[PDB]
Amino acid sequence: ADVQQKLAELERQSGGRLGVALINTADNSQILYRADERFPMCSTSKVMAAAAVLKQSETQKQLLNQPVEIKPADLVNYNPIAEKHVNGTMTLAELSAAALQYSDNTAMNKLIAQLGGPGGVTAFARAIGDETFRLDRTEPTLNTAIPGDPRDTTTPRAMAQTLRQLTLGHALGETQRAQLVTWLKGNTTGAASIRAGLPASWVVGDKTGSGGYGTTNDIAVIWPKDRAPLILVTYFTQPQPKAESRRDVLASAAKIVTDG
Amino acid sequence: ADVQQKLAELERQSGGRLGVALINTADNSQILYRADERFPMCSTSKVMAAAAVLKQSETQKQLLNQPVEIKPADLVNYNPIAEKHVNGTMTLAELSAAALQYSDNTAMNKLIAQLGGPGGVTAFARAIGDETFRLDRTEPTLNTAIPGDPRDTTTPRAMAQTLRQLTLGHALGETQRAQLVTWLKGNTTGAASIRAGLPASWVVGDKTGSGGYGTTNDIAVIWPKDRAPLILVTYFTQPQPKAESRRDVLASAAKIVTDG
Repeated sequence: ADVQQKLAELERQSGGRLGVALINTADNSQILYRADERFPMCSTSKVMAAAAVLKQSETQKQLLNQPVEIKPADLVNYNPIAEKHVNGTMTLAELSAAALQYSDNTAMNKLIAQLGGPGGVTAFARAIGDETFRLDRTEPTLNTAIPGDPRDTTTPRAMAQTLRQLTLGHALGETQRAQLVTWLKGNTTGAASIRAGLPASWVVGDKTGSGGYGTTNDIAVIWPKDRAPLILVTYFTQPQPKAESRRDVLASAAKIVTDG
Repeated sequence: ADVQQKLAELERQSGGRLGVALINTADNSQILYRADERFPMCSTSKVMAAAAVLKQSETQKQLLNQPVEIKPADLVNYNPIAEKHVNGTMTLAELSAAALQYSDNTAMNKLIAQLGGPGGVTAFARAIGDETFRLDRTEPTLNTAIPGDPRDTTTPRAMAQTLRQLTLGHALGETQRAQLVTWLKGNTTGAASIRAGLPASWVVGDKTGSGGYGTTNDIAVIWPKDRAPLILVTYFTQPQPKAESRRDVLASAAKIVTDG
C-alpha cells in the first residue's frame, strides 16, 4: 500500500521514529507501521488509569464522587486544574477529567494512587486482555522516554486494540464507556495532533502525550462522516533528549492513513 | 519595533492579511498590528453571543437550564453536538458550551435566536461599550468572510478590549465571568492556534474561528506563568475564496508578540 511509502517518507523527514496503528471497525482492517515496537506512552497512559478507575466504580458505585485531598506537596510539573484545589479536594470524577482533558499530572498521580500504584494501572490492562502495556512510574518521571527503556511503554497495535475495547467494545460497563468517550471528546489538547489531519466533519475523542526525547503521541477514537468508527494510535519519538515536540507529524500520519 | 518588523515578515510570507492585538494587563501596554482594520470574526463571534446569554442569566436565573428544541431543519453545516440531539432538546448551558467549546453552528443559531437575532447580539456588544462589533447574519452565512464586506466583522483592538472586559473585567457578574472563563479554558479546538505559540505552562482560554477566504482566527485570555494575564487577538484572512486555513500563522503571531 502507498500508505507504507508515505509513512516511511514522513518518518525519514521527521528524523525520528514513528509508530502507527489504525483499526477500521467497518471491516476490522488495519493499517500498521512499527505497530509492534514499544514507545513511551507519556500522557496517553492517562486513558488506562482513568478507565481503570471507571472500572472500579462499576463495583464501588459512589467512587467517582469520593473527595481526594490535594496537598501542596502533591503538585508536580503541570497542574492546571489541581493547583486551584491545593489545601482542598477534588472528586475522582474531577480528577479523571482533569487528567484526560487538561493532561493534569497531579490528577494522574491521584488516579495512580487510587489504583495502588503504577502496578494497579498495569493490572487493569491485563484484566482487559492487554498483555503489552506497562506502567512503571508516577508523574512526571514516567515521561523520561529514554531510547531502549521498556518502562512506561506499549505498542501502537496493543494500544489501538485496547482503546477499541474501552471506547467501542465491552471492557467497561455501558455508563462507564459512555463517560470515557465523553471525556475524550472533550479533550482540550488535541487539535494540533490527530484531529488536524482529519476532515473537519469527523467527530474525535483523543488523548495526547508529550515527553522527553521530543516524544509526541496521540490516541484517538474517530467517528467519520458516513463511516464506521476508527481507532488510531500515532506514536513519535526522537533521538535528541531535548528535542522539540512534533504534533504536526501525528497530524500528517492521520492524513496519510485516512486517505487510504 | 523588532516585534513590528517580525509581524510584517510573517504577514508577507503568509499569503494573507494579519490582524493582532495583544493587551498586557500587568501594565496596560499593547502590541497592535492592523488592529483598527476590520476582519470577519467567523466563530469568534460566539464569545459575544455566549456572554450575552450569560448576562441574560443574571436576571432569569434558570435561563441556562431552559430546554431548547433541535429539529432536523435547524441543522446547518457543522453540528458536532447538536446532531446528536435532533428531535430532542439541549439546554442553553449545553448550547453555550457546544458553541464555545466545539464551535457548533446549530448551537450558535440558538444563542442568536435567544438574543433576538443578530441585532440582539450587536445590541449586547453596544451595551458593554463595544461600538465596533457587528453581527449581521446567522450561521453559516456569517462565515462567508468576503473581503470588503462589513457584515459580521470587528477589529482586533475592539475584540481584545471586549474580551478583556468580559473575562477579567466587570461586563458580567462574578459567577457569570467565572462561567465564561471556565468554558473558554475547556475549548477543544484551540491547540494549533494561539496556544501553539505559547509556552506549555501558560494557561489559555480561547475561541477559534474559521471561514471563507481561508479566514483563520483566534481570541484568547492567557495566564502566563508568573505574570498578569494577557488578552490576544489574532485574525487572518486570504484573497482566494477557497484558501486553506492557516492556524500555523496564528501560532507564529502569538510567539512573536509574547517573545517580545
